[PDB]
Amino acid sequence: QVQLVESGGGLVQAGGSLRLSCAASGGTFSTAAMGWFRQAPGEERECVASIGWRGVRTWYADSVKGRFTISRDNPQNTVYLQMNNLKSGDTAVYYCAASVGNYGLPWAHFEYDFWGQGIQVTV
Amino acid sequence: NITNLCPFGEVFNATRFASVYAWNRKRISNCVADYSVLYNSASFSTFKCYGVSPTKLNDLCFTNVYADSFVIRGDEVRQIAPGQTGKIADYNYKLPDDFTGCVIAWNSNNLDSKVGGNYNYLYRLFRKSNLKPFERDISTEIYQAGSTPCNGVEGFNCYFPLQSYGFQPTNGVGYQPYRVVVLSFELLHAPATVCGPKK
Amino acid sequence: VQLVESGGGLVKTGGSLRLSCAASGRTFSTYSMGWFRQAPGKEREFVAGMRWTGSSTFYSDSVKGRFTVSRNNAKDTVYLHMNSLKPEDTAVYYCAITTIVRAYYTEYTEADFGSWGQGTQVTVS
Ligand SMILES: *[C@@H]1O[C@H](CO)[C@@H](O)[C@H](O)[C@H]1NC(C)=O
Repeated sequence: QVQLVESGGGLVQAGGSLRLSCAASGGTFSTAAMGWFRQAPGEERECVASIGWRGVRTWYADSVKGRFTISRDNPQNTVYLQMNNLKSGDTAVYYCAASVGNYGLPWAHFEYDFWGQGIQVTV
Repeated sequence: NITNLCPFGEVFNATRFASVYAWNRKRISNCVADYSVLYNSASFSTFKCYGVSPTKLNDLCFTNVYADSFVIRGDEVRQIAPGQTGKIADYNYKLPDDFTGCVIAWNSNNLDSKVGGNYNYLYRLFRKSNLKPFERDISTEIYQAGSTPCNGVEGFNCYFPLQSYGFQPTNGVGYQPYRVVVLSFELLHAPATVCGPKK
Repeated sequence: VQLVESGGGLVKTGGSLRLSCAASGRTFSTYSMGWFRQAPGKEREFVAGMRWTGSSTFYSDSVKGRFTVSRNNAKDTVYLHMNSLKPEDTAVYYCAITTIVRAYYTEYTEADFGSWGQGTQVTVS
């Protein structure tokens, strides 16, 4: 099966830097658009950042733009979310997601195919 | 000496799209296809290919390219793929199990939604059987759901087969309109007429 | 678009009338039309309608079997044939079109319709 293993979460305080990583097995990572979704414990899943197969095109939600950077290491089948200047309202379960054989820039949940278990970030 | 740039602009940038039940097919032939204007765009959220890599298309030649275009709601974009079921795959637009090509979709809320709601985009709600791959049904006969004939009157077990989407700006993303272009690539024992800019 | 409406007048109980609704060109071929009626102190209730196809009509429980909707060969004029008229049928009758395609006509309300024709009075005694 497609396995998305997330790490780099945990506890931080406002203004602190946290780097989420998601290692993928079996999604033909090279031809997959990759995304980071978050879910606050009283909200619904929102996409916060997405990146194209080549890592050239990126999309960010307005709420995290300028503060979060998505990047990918195709030879290592890994996508990263560098999160800088964290404020208390970023606290949520962060899911990495794979849109397989997708040469576009997906940001809607239904456009993604495989999901990680999700990692807790509390600021 | 193939003739002019392929009219993808007419397909992708059409001011109105077809209803999914009456989905449009443009046969593309005798033209230079610049596919890089598609796959280098950040405007396409879905660009799912099966068996074909977009990057090689600019150096490849085909007998014919087919662009199928229509509007569906966001939740239904996953139905425009091989081996899917649901109202769209079953009754409106059916890809074959062995589909080779690209499915391109983008959120068209800014174009296809209006305050008060745009209801001009329709889908088939009722049909006596599932569409075969690439089949199109634009019939508007009363669906006879029971044994009693309808004789041109709607009533019990006598329903109109078509239904409006209710595209309003304030809809959830799942219920927002998505424009879809399905590219099929045809290779026959015949002269190739659709080549990329690199021939 | 302007819907032009005519017909109506006074008739005895059990008598017949024919309302008319006209709209230029492909209007009725593009948008399903509806007949509504409003009695003095009451809401605008649905009476009868025709799909843009011309091959489907639909009727409220209170007129089905008594009223019929037809359309001319040009498809620009729709007729409400009102037969076996009751005093309960006395109202101002309106025609209209909808962009909203409801598979179940039973879900149509006046709120779905626009381009209202000028009302025509129907009186039965
Ligand atoms: C559609 O129009 C936009 C804006 O002018 C343009 O950037 C894009 O390349 C056009 N699409 C196609 C397929 O030509």
